[PDB]
Amino acid sequence: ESMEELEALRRKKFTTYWELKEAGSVDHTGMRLCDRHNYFKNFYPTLKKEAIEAINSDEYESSKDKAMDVMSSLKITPKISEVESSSLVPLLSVELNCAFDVVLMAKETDIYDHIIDYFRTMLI
Amino acid sequence: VTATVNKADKSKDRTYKTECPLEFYDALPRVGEICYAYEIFLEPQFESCEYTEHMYLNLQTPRNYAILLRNKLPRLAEMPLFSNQGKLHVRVANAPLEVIIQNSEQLELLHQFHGMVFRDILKIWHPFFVLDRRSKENSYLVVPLILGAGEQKCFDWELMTNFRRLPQSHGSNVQQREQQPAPRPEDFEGKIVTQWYANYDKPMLVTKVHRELTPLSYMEKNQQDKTYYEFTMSKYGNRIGDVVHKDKFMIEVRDLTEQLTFYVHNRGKFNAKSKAKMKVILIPELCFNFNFPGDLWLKLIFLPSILNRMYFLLHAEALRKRFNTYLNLHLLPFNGTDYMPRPLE
Repeated sequence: ESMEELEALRRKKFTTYWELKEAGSVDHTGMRLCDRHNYFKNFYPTLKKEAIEAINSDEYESSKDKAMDVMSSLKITPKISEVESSSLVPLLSVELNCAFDVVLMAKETDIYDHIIDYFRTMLI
Repeated sequence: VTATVNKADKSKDRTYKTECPLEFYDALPRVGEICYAYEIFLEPQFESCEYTEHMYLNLQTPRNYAILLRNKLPRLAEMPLFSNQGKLHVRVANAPLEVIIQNSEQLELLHQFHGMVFRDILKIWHPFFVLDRRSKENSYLVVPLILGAGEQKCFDWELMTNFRRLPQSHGSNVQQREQQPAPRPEDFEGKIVTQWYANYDKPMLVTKVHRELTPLSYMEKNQQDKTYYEFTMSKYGNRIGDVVHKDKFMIEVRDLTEQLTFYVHNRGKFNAKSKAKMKVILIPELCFNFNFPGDLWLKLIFLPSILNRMYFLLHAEALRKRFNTYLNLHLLPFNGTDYMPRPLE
C-alpha cells in the first residue's frame, strides 16, 4: 500500500490531534452526511431492543432516572456542563461523547426529558 | 382621563412591592418572650392500597410539625392538596401551643433545623441563600413536634440536635464494610435511606424490613430463577467492589416523589398493579442509612405548598376583617369572634 497508507496514517494522526484538541468534533462514523442520521439505527439489536424497552417503560421513578438508564443502556457516557446564561435557572448542555457528534441543551428541568425525546426519535 | 398620553400603552403591566401579612412580620421568636406553635395536621382522602399505603399510613402518623410565631394566628380554613396517591386534606390547629425561649443557643438550634430542612430535605437552597435574624418580614419559624407525656406534644429536641445538617452519603469499601458493624433490622425500619453506589443518590423511604429474606434467595418476578446477590454483582460489581455481611437481612423500599407544588390534580395512568409489582428490594449495607424518620419527611415534603397557601389565606383573612369592620357588619355572629372558616371550595 502506498496511497492507502498515506490516507490511513494521517487519518489516525489527525483524529488523535482533534480528539486531544476538542474531545469531540471528530467524525469517524464512516457515514455520508446525507445519511449520517442512520447512526443510531445501525447499532446491534442487542443494545437497541433493551434501550427501546427501557424508553417505552412507564414505571420509571423520574424523567432523569429514565434518561440516565436509557443512556447507560446504549453504553453511551454522559457529559453535562453548565453553559453561562442570563437565566436564573441554569442553562445546561449535555454531550454524548460518542463517535456521532451530538449535543443537546435546555433548562436542567427539561434536559432529561429532552434526552428522552431525542433517543425516542433516533432509536428506531 | 382626558389626556392622550396613556392611550398607546394600553396593555402594559407594572411592578409592585409585595408585603407579608402582619402576622408574618416580626414573627421571629425571641428569648424571654412567649411564642405560639400551631400544629399542622394532614388527612389522606385516598384509600390505602398497594400503590398508596406508604403515603397513607405515614401521613396518619401522630408525629407532625408546627409553625412557631410571636404573633397569634387567626382561624384558618381546611385546605385541599393533591398528591400522586390522591387528594389530601390539610388543616391548621385552632389552639396554639405556647412555650418560652430562655437562652440563645436553643433559638440557634431551632433556626439551624429550620435552615437545614430547606437546604437539604427540600433542596430549595441557592448558593446565595443566607439565614436571617433581623425579625423583619417573613420571619416565622418551623419546628418539628414530638408527642410528650400523655396527650401533650412537645419539641423534638434530640432530632434537632442530631440533624443540624444532613449527613452526606458515602460509598464504603470492602474493608470499610468489614470494620463497620452489622446492619440491624430495627435501625432501618421507617428510616430514610439512599444508594451510595449508583448515580441515584436520591433518598427513599423503606416501607418495612424483610428479616426473613436473605441474599441467594430467588427474586420476586420475571428473573425468578435468579437471586438477589448474583444480580447485584452482575449489575454493580465494578461499583461495589465486594459484598460483606452476606447472610444479613434485606429491605423493601419505595420511592419519594420530587414534586413540591401539589395544588393542581396531577393525573395519568399510574398502573397501580404494575407500579406495585416493581417491588424494589435493596441490600442494607449497600445503601446509606439516615437516622431521619420518614414519618416527618413525607410531611415536610408538603411544607412549601402549605406555607404559600397560608401566606395568601392570611391576606384573605385581613381583607375580610377590614371589609366586615368597615361596613359595621362585624358585630354579627357570622363575622364576629365566632367566625368559623369554611373549607376552600
